[PDB]
Amino acid sequence: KPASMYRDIDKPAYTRREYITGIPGSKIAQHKMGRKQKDADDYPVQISLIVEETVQLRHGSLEASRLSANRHLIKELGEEGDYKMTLRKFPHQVLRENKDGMRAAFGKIVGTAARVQAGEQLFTAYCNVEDAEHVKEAFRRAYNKITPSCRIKVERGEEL
Amino acid sequence: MHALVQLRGEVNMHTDIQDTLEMLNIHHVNHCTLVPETDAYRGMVAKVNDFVAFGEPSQETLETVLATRAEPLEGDADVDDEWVAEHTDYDDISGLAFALLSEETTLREQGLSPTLRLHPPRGGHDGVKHPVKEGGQLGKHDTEGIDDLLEAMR
Amino acid sequence: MQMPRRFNTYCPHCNEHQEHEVEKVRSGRQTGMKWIDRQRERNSGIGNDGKFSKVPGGDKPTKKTDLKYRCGECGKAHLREGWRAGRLEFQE
Amino acid sequence: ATGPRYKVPMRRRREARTDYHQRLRLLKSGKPRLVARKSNKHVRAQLVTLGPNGDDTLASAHSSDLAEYGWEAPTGNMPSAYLTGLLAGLRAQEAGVEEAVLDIGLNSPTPGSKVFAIQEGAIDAGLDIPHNDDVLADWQRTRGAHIAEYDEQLEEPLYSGDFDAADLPEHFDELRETLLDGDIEL
Amino acid sequence: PSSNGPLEGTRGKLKNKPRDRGTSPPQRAVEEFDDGEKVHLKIDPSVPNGRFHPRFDGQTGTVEGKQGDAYKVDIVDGGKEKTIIVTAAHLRRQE
RNA sequence: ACAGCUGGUUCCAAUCGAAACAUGUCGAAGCAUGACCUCCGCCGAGGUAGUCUGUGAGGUAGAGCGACCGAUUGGUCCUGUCAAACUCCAAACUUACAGACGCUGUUUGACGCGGGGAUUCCGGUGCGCGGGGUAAGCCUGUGUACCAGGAGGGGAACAACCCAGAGAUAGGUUAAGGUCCCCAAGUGUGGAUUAAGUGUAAUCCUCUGAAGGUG
RNA sequence: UUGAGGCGCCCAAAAUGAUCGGGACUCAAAUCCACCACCGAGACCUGUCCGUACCACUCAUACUGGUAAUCGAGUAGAUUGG
RNA sequence: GUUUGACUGGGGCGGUACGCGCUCGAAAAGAUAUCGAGCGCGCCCUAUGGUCAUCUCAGCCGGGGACCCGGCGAAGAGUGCAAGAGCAAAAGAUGACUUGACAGUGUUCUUCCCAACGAGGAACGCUGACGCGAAAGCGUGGUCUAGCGAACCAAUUAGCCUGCUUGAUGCGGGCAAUUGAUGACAGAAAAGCUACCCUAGGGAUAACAGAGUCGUCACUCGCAAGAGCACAUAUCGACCGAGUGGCUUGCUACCUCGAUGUCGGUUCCCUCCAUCCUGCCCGUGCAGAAGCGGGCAAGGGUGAGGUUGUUCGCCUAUUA
RNA sequence: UUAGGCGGCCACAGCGGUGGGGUUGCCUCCCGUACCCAUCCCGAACACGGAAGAUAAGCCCACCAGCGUUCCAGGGAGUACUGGAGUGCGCGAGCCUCUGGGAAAUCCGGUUCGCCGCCACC
Ligand SMILES: [Cl-]
Ligand SMILES: [Cl-]
Ligand SMILES: [Cl-]
Ligand SMILES: [Cl-]
Ligand SMILES: [Cl-]
Ligand SMILES: [Cl-]
Ligand SMILES: [K+]
Ligand SMILES: [Mg+2]
Ligand SMILES: [Mg+2]
Ligand SMILES: [Mg+2]
Ligand SMILES: [Mg+2]
Ligand SMILES: [Mg+2]
Ligand SMILES: [Mg+2]
Ligand SMILES: [Mg+2]
Ligand SMILES: [Mg+2]
Ligand SMILES: [Mg+2]
Ligand SMILES: [Mg+2]
Ligand SMILES: [Mg+2]
Ligand SMILES: [Mg+2]
Ligand SMILES: [Mg+2]
Ligand SMILES: [Mg+2]
Ligand SMILES: [Mg+2]
Ligand SMILES: [Mg+2]
Ligand SMILES: [Mg+2]
Ligand SMILES: [Mg+2]
Ligand SMILES: [Mg+2]
Ligand SMILES: [Mg+2]
Ligand SMILES: [Mg+2]
Ligand SMILES: [Mg+2]
Ligand SMILES: [Mg+2]
Ligand SMILES: [Mg+2]
Ligand SMILES: [Mg+2]
Ligand SMILES: [Mg+2]
Ligand SMILES: [Mg+2]
Ligand SMILES: [Mg+2]
Ligand SMILES: [Mg+2]
Ligand code: NA
Ligand code: NA
Ligand code: NA
Ligand code: NA
Ligand code: NA
Ligand code: NA
Ligand code: NA
Ligand code: NA
Ligand code: NA
Ligand code: NA
Ligand code: NA
Ligand code: NA
Ligand code: NA
Ligand code: NA
Ligand code: NA
Ligand code: NA
Ligand code: NA
Ligand code: NA
Ligand code: NA
Ligand code: NA
Ligand code: NA
Ligand code: NA
Ligand code: NA
Ligand code: NA
Repeated sequence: KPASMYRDIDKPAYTRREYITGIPGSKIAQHKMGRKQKDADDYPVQISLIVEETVQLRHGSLEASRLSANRHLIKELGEEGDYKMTLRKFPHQVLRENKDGMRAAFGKIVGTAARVQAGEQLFTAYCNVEDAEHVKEAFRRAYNKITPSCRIKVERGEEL
Repeated sequence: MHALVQLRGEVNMHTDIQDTLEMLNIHHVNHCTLVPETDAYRGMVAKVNDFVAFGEPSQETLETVLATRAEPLEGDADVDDEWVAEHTDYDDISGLAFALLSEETTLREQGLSPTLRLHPPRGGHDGVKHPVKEGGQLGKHDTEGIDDLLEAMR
Repeated sequence: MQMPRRFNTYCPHCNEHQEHEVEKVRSGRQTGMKWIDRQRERNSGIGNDGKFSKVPGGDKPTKKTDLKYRCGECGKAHLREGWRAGRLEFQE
Repeated sequence: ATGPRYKVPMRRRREARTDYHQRLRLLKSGKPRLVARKSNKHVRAQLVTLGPNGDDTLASAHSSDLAEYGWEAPTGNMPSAYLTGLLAGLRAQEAGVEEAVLDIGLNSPTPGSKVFAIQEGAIDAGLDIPHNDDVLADWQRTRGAHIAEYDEQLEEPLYSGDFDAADLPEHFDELRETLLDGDIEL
Repeated sequence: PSSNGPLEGTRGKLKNKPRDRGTSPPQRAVEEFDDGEKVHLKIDPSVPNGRFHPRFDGQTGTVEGKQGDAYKVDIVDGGKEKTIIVTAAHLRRQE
């Protein structure tokens, strides 16, 4: 199913699990990556991937983008490189599909998506000055898998 | 005291806004009225803000418009110094204008129509799709700004 | 539900509270001499008999209470509004 | 106390002094309240009316100001209670008060208790108050006979200070008689 | 509405803020009003009896006599004149 | 024959001027009763479409949840997220009443009362707020203005987009929009960008153009 | 070396004859910032007249005079003169 | 001889949004639709009703998942049943007493906002008689919002009125009210087929074509995991993301029901390019030959047969 | 108000903590069961009778802010949202300008350890 079907925020918030059953599990494997035993403050460089447009990102997209980003960090810094990446959003919004025609149209439950407002941090990675260009590359690959245009922003980091 | 001129027509305008203009004695486009600066009147002009031009005119400008467009409660009669003198509590147009500006009286109290039926703006106005700060003619005006309009609608 | 066979309550006849006895209204037998009985015979003929060709309706899931409240001293009964009750058993 | 959602009782409920459910029912009569209250040593009676900023006491009597009329006995007993009610009732009559409802606060409606004695006193003073005769103590006990018969089992004076040995319910009569008298400085 | 009972859509208006929870003070339940007095109608969530139809919350009527301990307040619902039976517990003096 | 269904129903003008909704209905292609339109008689001084202020009503937006509730991360307090059927909070705004100003009414009688006569109960579109739906020149609400029943000016044409509400005739000045020609008015002025004929396309079924990329 | 902004370029495939209404336009007849002067409705102003409502006079709803900035569009329909 | 209902993204099947209650939808007054989301009611209770007295609950802790003692504990317990709301010297618990779950008659709100409309419901009175309490006071059933039913007829309750000249008896007719059902729930007594069909109409509403949409379908692009002996990018290419087309399918119900003649085929004309061949090119896992992939490009060509009505597709021999 | 009674507002009053105060005065704790009355068992409580003792509880007075609450300044913020208008921008979801309104979290510093009414009373 194309994202065109779910990317917009044209529907009421639909997250109350006490009134919604049969919700598919999330495909997102992890939210905390790298060295989760270490603190973010232990790093000189902090780069975030910022969403430029308000949208809904299906859990399948979060996984694909997160995967393609962390997979790169692993390939360039090693399975235990000195870095830590975070996917701060969780797919709370439940999605439907009307899969009879328009009669009794209320859709059956098909998935979940995360609502992200423009200007927000979807991903935030923490690394050393050396690995700064590696995290910028992970993010480049990550924004190619989500609907909106993004900004790769260096927050804590002035070895520039 | 501010001068109110309707620059946008009744078609498609909210009924509560249209009724506000009617309470302010304006029933046609280019019709002007003088309104005291009170809390009650302030709310009324703010509501009408988008279909009108308003602001405090200068003594001179008011005198020009009063002389040229003022009318009695009933009839054609020109409102000149003599008329003002023989029917009002003042000696001439200047005295009336000053009183109006200082909010001591009203056109009605002096036996005059509350409405100054202006002429279209000579040279045209700045447009009814944008406010003054955007180059248009709608909303609050400068004293110089109001004067320009009132004089062009002489 | 359960209900006392006898209990103190208002007697509209004596005009004062007294012990009443509650009994379920037993159906009185028909005489077959009422006007409607004569109309049935009179108006029934060849073909359909209009209203007289109709048959007894159905049943509501639960019926209302149909009782007689007898004054224990003057012996005169009175009727009251019934209330829906699946079953009604008297205590004693 | 615990947070924003926490519910703190009304002040007089925390203090455990006012029964608000009983108070409402009392106020429904539209009549003034005959507030009967006790203390370990004294008995107080007040005729209270409703007010915009709080209750208004139009008349009252305390068992202490009983001596002002010739009382030499203790002030936390039956005779004391009746007389304090009568005194309050008499002062109530003077203030234009004709009727009242008995408010006993957090006290118990025990038959023959002191609050009913206060009630009987006020009624005898001239106040019309909804009551029940068989809940009031029999006349002799109000006089203080139960205490005299108690001192009869002497061997040691009931009263520490010297008011008298065998006590006097006759003193009760003298005081009542003094109050029922028209003159009396209220 | 999915139903048409008196309490439909009254979740907000008939619920107390957690701190105003519990038995209300008797003072306002015994208040006395005179014929002609303007009173604001507002159901007190804590007081069960003496209420009016929730649709009238917020109305400001005129006391025009009483029935028993309750008051008879005159209001105008839209364009229609109505008489509302209500106790002091749900009434407040205007101004 | 009957039909709640289709068709048709013939002169002029002046005043007012809808409803396409609610309740009931073997009712949904129909009726009745209300709403709303109109006419007549009565009453006799107030009325309230606007704003301001005062006294009240309210939990939508937003926000937040070591404030309930239920969702929702990780680490050896900290750290990561949410709610149409959550709320410690909380608008704009809507609304009851009153006063004030405004406007209106007392020969144009308002407000209101009583009675006669209807038409109407297929609606539509724009904007704002919506609920459903991948979406629709979709379905179904809501507030408002418009079309319907609204001319004339503009928009190439074009029910509802812009100006504009209009007796006749006449002169004049503007509005929207426009001033190179077609075509009334500038091949106007100061300055800058663009080399793609990008563009010369407010709005839109209608005018596309996206993620991504560009020494 | 790096950050930001403006315009454009690539991404960009459809059926009878291409299009911004057309012609055609490039220091513009495009775009953005300003500004100047004009054209252009039945709107607005103004002369005369008509209708309708109201006022004065009147038997008149016959004349005469006066008022309308706050009268003049209209399907179904109600009312009225011809 | 008749009936065989209505609702409905046409109708039928399914369902009941056909009578009711709650939260949300509902846009912070009121009102508000859909075959909208969550889910309930057609009872049950003599106490699970009423009053009074005494009393305070969940849960946790400490001392001897039963019991006993103490402490913390505004409410998360309990209160018949949905949901939301209310309640702590109580509306909850225990105990005791009691029958107001009473008769009669109203005022008002609701049903039906505004704004007419019945049954039903509720609030608040009065008259009468009672219960409990010291008393104020409480009790018009259950803390509040669902738990309901016309006329005709019958049975039932107490008294009274009345039946054709008149008296007696019988048996009737009536005033007030209770009970008996119509759930299609403001109430008919009610099954189907028609391709043998017929009429009135409707594009108010379906099939076909058109139109809108584009989920489906076709094609493309971005990113490039992966494999391709090593090598992402000769070639193949997942996930995810962005699109174009209007050939399929589905949706919608705008257009036509006083008719725009169906599928497939045929014949004859024009066109599109996302190119199968042919021309000119680039790369190659390009020695050559034969290929594979890509670019420009629509001038021309793209044929004959076997099964099947087939479109499509399978198969044969030819073919650039 | 040198300690009381009835209240209104119902946390600005709650939670927690420190200090001070009572010879025939006040409130209490306190002492005690013949009586009125009382415990499904207990004079514990309720009720009645009373002063040998005490200020340790409670209570009243003075005060502390750590928690909870109320309000105020500055910051967040004229941000978020929003009533009215636009041939303003954007493929579009959406945004911007003008006009009239205007939060919440949180941070920081203050405030708040009740206020008021009637009666009685060295
Ligand atoms: Cl029965
Ligand atoms: Cl006491
Ligand atoms: Cl009501
Ligand atoms: Cl018009
Ligand atoms: Cl060109
Ligand atoms: Cl004529
Ligand atoms: K057809
Ligand atoms: Mg005039
Ligand atoms: Mg000009
Ligand atoms: Mg212009
Ligand atoms: Mg027969
Ligand atoms: Mg005609
Ligand atoms: Mg005419
Ligand atoms: Mg709400
Ligand atoms: Mg929100
Ligand atoms: Mg609203
Ligand atoms: Mg029409
Ligand atoms: Mg020219
Ligand atoms: Mg072009
Ligand atoms: Mg556009
Ligand atoms: Mg007309
Ligand atoms: Mg027949
Ligand atoms: Mg048949
Ligand atoms: Mg049907
Ligand atoms: Mg509402
Ligand atoms: Mg009840
Ligand atoms: Mg029948
Ligand atoms: Mg029966
Ligand atoms: Mg029905
Ligand atoms: Mg109904
Ligand atoms: Mg036919
Ligand atoms: Mg159609
Ligand atoms: Mg043909
Ligand atoms: Mg090509
Ligand atoms: Mg060709
Ligand atoms: Mg001490
Ligand atoms: Na179906
Ligand atoms: Na993207
Ligand atoms: Na016969
Ligand atoms: Na309360
Ligand atoms: Na027929
Ligand atoms: Na309709
Ligand atoms: Na209908
Ligand atoms: Na019909
Ligand atoms: Na006025
Ligand atoms: Na919003
Ligand atoms: Na119109
Ligand atoms: Na045109
Ligand atoms: Na071009
Ligand atoms: Na007409
Ligand atoms: Na039927
Ligand atoms: Na009724
Ligand atoms: Na299609
Ligand atoms: Na498409
Ligand atoms: Na035709
Ligand atoms: Na064919
Ligand atoms: Na070709
Ligand atoms: Na074949
Ligand atoms: Na036992
Ligand atoms: Na002490």
